[PDB]
Amino acid sequence: MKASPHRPTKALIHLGAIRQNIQQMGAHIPQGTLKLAVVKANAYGHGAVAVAKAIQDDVDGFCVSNIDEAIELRQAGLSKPILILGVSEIEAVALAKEYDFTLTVAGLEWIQALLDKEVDLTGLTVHLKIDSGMGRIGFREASEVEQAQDLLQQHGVCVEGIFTHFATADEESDDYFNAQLERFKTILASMKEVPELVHASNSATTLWHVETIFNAVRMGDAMYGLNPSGAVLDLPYDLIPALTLESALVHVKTVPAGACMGYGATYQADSEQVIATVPIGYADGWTRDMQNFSVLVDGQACPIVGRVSMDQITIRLPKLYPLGTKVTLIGSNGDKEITATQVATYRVTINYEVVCLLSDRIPREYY
Amino acid sequence: MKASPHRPTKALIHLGAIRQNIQQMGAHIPQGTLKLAVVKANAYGHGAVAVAKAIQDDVDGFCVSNIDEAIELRQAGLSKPILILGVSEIEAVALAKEYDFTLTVAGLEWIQALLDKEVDLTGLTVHLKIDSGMGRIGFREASEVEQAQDLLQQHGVCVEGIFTHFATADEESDDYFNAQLERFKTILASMKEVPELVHASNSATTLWHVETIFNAVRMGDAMYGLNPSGAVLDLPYDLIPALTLESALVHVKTVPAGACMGYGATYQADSEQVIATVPIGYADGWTRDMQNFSVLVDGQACPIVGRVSMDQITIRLPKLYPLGTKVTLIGSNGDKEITATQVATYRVTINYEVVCLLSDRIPREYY
Repeated sequence: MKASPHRPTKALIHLGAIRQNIQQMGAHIPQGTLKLAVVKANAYGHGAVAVAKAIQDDVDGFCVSNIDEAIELRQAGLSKPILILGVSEIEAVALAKEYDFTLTVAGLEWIQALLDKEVDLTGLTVHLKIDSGMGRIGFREASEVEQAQDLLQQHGVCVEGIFTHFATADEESDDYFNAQLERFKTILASMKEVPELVHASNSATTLWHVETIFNAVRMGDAMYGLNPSGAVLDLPYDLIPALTLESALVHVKTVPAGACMGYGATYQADSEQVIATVPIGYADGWTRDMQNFSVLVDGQACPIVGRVSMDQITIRLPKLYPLGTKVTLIGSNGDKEITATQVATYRVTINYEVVCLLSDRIPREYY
Repeated sequence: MKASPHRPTKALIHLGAIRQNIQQMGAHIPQGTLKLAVVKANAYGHGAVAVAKAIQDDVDGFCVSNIDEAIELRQAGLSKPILILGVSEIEAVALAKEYDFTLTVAGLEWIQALLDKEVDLTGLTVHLKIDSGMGRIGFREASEVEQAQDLLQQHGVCVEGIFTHFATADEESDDYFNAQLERFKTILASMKEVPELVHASNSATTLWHVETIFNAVRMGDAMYGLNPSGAVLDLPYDLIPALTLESALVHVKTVPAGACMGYGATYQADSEQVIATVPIGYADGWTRDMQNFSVLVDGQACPIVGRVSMDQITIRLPKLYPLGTKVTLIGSNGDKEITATQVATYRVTINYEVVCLLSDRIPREYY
């Protein structure tokens, strides 16, 4: 989808909030700890380039999900280290050396495919991924790690770091987290040589298991001011939500009792009422399950009535308003606020998904 | 999100399927009927520019949701008429006039605001929207419409068309559909001068209510080979889905009973089994509610086990397969097929939203 600047629907991104969030996390981790800003998925829908430029001088490096996301940052002028967190294609070892990226290595088969293809590996920097119980990617046994470490170093790869990832750091129970931490430590303890940069901590590990931090933290959701646990756990200190989502009224009508709104005619006015149309819909990532959720107009909750269309929603207003009146979908308006977490809860999902699905059709504006 | 060509996740768009679907619709409507290709929301996530260029010679116009989508078509050299379906901003009308876009006009308040800005509207082409029971945008009263048509003509605006839209053309029951149709016809009958180009028919109306077609059809879902009713109604003739979604294995392991996958550790292997990782996740629009749905690998259904991550899913394979083995998420694979309708039903949504949410991180390739 192409950014639509001539439509009044927009996402506002408070870059200072992101900076402040990084500061508050910094104030609460040990002194030498490296801060890696996770800006995968276009900085969780906030804008990877604009966010990276705003905060570069405050972090030690970036993390992205794939090499194309890293390339995007390099082309824009970002100069700090970038770690690609997932598996890369064989056809991208050469690029890492040319753009100066660090790659994650997670399995023997992958290394053996790279060796078979006979690519030169000499300049390459990598981190080894350990699967300590997330079951997603990484070496699962100590012997596998060392065999991989031996084989990489001998083809001249620099094995710089080693990391794992936690599945349950954002839950009340700490049993699964503890089991993973111990697995990871035992695997590190059995290596004859441990890579110099060891890291395991996502946002939730940083916020609730601060005493378990290794040499770096990978800051995601918290950087954007989002509670990684959603509504489950209280933050140990305040985070400011970076992203706000707004639009305006483009049609306002009074309808008599009996009038139906939307596909399926699933909503029927029981009395005379004011119905307004707002130019956002599911192609913008305001999904169909937002029906009956409220937006804010002039400090008041207005329900989305009838089905969400591809490009438009109809809402019920408490009275007549002019064309162009501001609609707040995420953010504050009057004395009321809607958070991305509140949106995720309504949809039965997590705030990560809400912000990522905000489509590129909505322009991002920065302040 | 930026297209990631160095990752093996891609959407294949068969332009020949789209061509055949338009031809198929043409064969089942009167020979004189104009066909307008609806390519809002980046052609429902299929690629508005590439789809528009592929089919331009076979259609009489394009429909988009806003001026910026219209500009994107023009800047790529499309020359056919472009109708903007939703309300346009007042500040954007001068730009629209320079590009010869056809704008939708839906309310008197809007027209008044436009005239208050003293911008020259001479030669602007518009269509009037009639709300006949969609309750979204458009004139609801016969006299509202003629006041509008009069005000516009007095300022040199050319009123070329008039349209309405149906809320329930894709349902078994025809009651609401018929009331809308009669309301529309009653409106048109009450005007002293009906604009030349009358249209009302979306995909569902075109498919299931052929006898109701006016001068033109607006082809949406059916053009992409998608059943507008999902699984509710049988198609009157064959449609070929245009979009296939595929990826590849990037990690493969065998885990014993007891091993857990994904965030929250919500899936625990109850037997030794093969688990592979595929680089697609909810930031690509493969949403978290896809957990426990299956993808296809080597003609076999393989469930998504554990939570969907932002960039990755883990699936259970029936035996070992090498890295790079193709995964089909939407499309055919061996003797099996997964449709966007099946995906939609699983999520409790409609196929429109499935394809619209496939983010731009997925490159489109055109066949």
